[PDB]
Amino acid sequence: TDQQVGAKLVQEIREGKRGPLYAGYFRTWHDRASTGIDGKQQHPENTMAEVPKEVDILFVFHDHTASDSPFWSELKDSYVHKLHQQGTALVQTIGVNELNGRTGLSKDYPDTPEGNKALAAAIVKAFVTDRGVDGLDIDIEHEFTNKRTPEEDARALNVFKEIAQLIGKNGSDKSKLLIMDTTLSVENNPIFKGIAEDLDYLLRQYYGSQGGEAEVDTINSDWNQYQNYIDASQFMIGFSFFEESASKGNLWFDVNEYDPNNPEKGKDIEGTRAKKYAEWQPSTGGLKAGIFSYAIDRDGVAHVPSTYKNRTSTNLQRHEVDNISHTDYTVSRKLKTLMTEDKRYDVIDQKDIPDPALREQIIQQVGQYKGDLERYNKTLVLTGDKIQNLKGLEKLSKLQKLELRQLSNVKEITPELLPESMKKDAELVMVGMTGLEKLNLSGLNRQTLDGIDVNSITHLTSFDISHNSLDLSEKSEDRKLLMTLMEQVSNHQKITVKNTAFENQKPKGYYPQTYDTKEGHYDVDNAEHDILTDFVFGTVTKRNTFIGDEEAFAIYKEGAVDGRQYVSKDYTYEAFRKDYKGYKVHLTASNLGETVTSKVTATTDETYLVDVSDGEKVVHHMKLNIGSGAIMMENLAKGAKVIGTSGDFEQAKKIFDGEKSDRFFTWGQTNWIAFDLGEINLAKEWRLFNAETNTEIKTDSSLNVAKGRLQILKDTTIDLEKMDIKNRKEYLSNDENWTDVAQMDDAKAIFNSKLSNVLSRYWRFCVDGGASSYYPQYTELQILGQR
Ligand SMILES: CC(=O)N[C@@H]1[C@@H](O)[C@H](O[C@@H]2O[C@H](CO[C@H]3O[C@H](CO[C@H]4O[C@H](CO)[C@@H](O)[C@H](O)[C@@H]4O)[C@@H](O)[C@H](O[C@H]4O[C@H](CO)[C@@H](O)[C@H](O)[C@@H]4O)[C@@H]3O)[C@@H](O)[C@H](O[C@H]3O[C@H](CO)[C@@H](O)[C@H](O)[C@@H]3O[C@H]3O[C@H](CO)[C@@H](O)[C@H](O)[C@@H]3O[C@H]3O[C@H](CO)[C@@H](O)[C@H](O)[C@@H]3O)[C@@H]2O)[C@@H](CO)O[C@H]1O
Ligand SMILES: [Ca+2]
Repeated sequence: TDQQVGAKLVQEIREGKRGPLYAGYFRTWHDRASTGIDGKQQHPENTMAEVPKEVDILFVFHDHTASDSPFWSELKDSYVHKLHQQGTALVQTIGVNELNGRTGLSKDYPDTPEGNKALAAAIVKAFVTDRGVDGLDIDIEHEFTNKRTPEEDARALNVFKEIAQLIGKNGSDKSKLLIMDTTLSVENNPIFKGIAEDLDYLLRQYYGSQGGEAEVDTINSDWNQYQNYIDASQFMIGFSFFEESASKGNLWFDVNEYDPNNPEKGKDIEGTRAKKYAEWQPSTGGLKAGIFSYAIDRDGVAHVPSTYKNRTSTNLQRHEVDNISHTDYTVSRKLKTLMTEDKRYDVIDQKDIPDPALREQIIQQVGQYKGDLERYNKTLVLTGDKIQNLKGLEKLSKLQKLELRQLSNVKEITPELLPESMKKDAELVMVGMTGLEKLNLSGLNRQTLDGIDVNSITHLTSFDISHNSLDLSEKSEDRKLLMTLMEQVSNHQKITVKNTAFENQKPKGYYPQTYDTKEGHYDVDNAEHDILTDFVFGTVTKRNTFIGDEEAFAIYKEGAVDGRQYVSKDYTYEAFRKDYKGYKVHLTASNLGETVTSKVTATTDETYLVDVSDGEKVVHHMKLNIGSGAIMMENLAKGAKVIGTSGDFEQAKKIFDGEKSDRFFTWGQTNWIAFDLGEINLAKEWRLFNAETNTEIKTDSSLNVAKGRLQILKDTTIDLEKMDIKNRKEYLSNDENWTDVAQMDDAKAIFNSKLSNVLSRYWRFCVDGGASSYYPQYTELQILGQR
């Protein structure tokens, strides 16, 4: 049956039996059965029926072919049958706009769960079932003119997931392929992230150069992200043949340019980007699935010369290669046979992995091809007692986790049997290694012995963990695990330095995760002190063994097990210690005033709150006292409510929030705000954050308040509510009804000064002049004191 054949073809592609794949997009209006809206033939020269068996998958790419064209029935009743006979599957391509509301059936269904569920089935029926093909391919590119909304992308994802429940590896009809083709990187492809688990293949268009000297920069950096959603065996990259009359912006030069001296040049793949894509392989994950071409009906036509690359719709520079001609798919055939002859697609065999049990588990988890070995960078779990030898494991050079589970018949582990990534902190788990006799991990920079079930290694007769990065200190858990392995060797043999080697360790240094001093003290000694030196200092090992300074490190280096000193002799404190390079110390005085310095001079009784930062996060918080200390003041003005102002009531309110992300100013050089602290307490200092402290708009100091006065209601006897609004405002504007408690006469970025222990429920601050002719601004006002 014609459905059964396609079903078996699709299953063999999805199971990976074709080796590397070659696919091509066939433009429907270049099939000789295609007819336009006027019912006339567009191009008699080519037909999908002549596409050769070297094309594993042929995509139907639609334009200009009219809905009533004979092409559709010719495709369904004729092309599909003949292409199936040779092993070629057919896939229909549609654009994302068919799914997001913008075109086709998408315009006839609501953006609702049941509407999108119904849209997906109508799409599958119209574009897959009714057309007679073997799968669906959704084309998702950047829309330059009219960007797609998040709701448009969210819907296409929902429809795509519903399609994935109808067809594909996770759909009820598994005889159809489900594919995406895209121009979008992971960070710009939210639909890909959501659908990637349901996709058979991802076809990444890479027409034209992709950056760097080998022209594949974007492919490598894209693959570094793509690999987290799909397998390398699902990744196809694409080049374009030369399309007739292509203009600036659609001129890729992926094939060889016209040669008036050689009409066959377009059929020569030497030197072409197409050949490079055939040969390119990802550097992690595995080998790719293959390559594809856009416009396979133009296979073999030489590219228009580089001199034409500036022609446009309105600036035509027609060339002989713009003519339509019959193709015999020579370039497609060459590219496919190049790939299938690539020996990196030879299957892993007895000579890579001698042990057949080891070989089987590797193949099941890393892939079937020799080229997968050195690329696979995930996790390998080896289990069972059938594995006797680990030779060849060293070939998974980028494995990031190796897990040896109950390998009762493995007698030997050596660096030469281990992936190179073991020298770079790859994870190493081994459990139930009851047959292991030699455990050699020397020279691997292992930072701990964690994951090694030393209790089960009941047969150990020698080990060498020397030249690692271990902490074998008294308290270190790796010293304890070492002793178990020395006990295991003892049960079989007299211990010698050689059969229990553990010397020349170089443990790496780390920042302590916390610091002990939560409340420091200095005497009033009139001297400078460094808060980093005294309170936030030192280095730890991976096992959290603290080393405060250089002589603590000199003490550490003499550490020994059974008289053997394990720290390498040439290992220096400066190689181990953390420099505190980016560290900044943030100080809040009892003032509430803030500074950034690690140095304090203990001249008078004071209290700081200390936040130490590493450049990105706070690593430690503590209190520092100098002499008797000093009680932290509160901003008594915080949240005070505004009672009157010559400016805007609502902008006046913002000088009492907590932030400097606002400004208060008026249409002039002077203004005032009167405010009510609500309560009554003792004010000892005041602080004004000037215009240049604005955090929401970079503000120059010419807008600073330069003169001003902070004042108190100088009555205390009156009721504000007794006045009504107009006179209230007028009273509060009258200079006679306030007395100065502080004067300001410098346009400092932050102005702070003391008050003779003022206490007044009611306040008013007056700007009297500015740094310049500009209207003076300030952002925040503080009144600082007790209770
Ligand atoms: C996998 C891949 O590479 N994908 C793309 C690919 O698009 C691009 O190749 C180009 O594709 C163009 C087709 O895309 C446009 O049209 C489709 C079809 O939509 C119609 O049909 C649907 C079917 O149901 C309808 O539902 C739909 O509503 C339309 O009526 C659109 O789907 C498509 O969508 C766009 O927007 C979405 C938004 O999300 C986006 O995802 C898409 O990527 C796309 O941007 C587009 O609107 C195709 O037209 C291009 O070929 C033309 O230029 C070549 C040279 O550059 C030339 O060789 C070729 O023959 C075409 O030239 C004809 O068409 C021009 C535009 O109509 C005319 O100006 C020309 O004069 C010429 O027409 C003449 O000749 C033909 C016969 O040859 C004749 O029939 C005409 O009457 C006339 O005489 C190009 O192949 C690919 C390569 O760059 O990369 C990826 O972007
Ligand atoms: Ca403010």
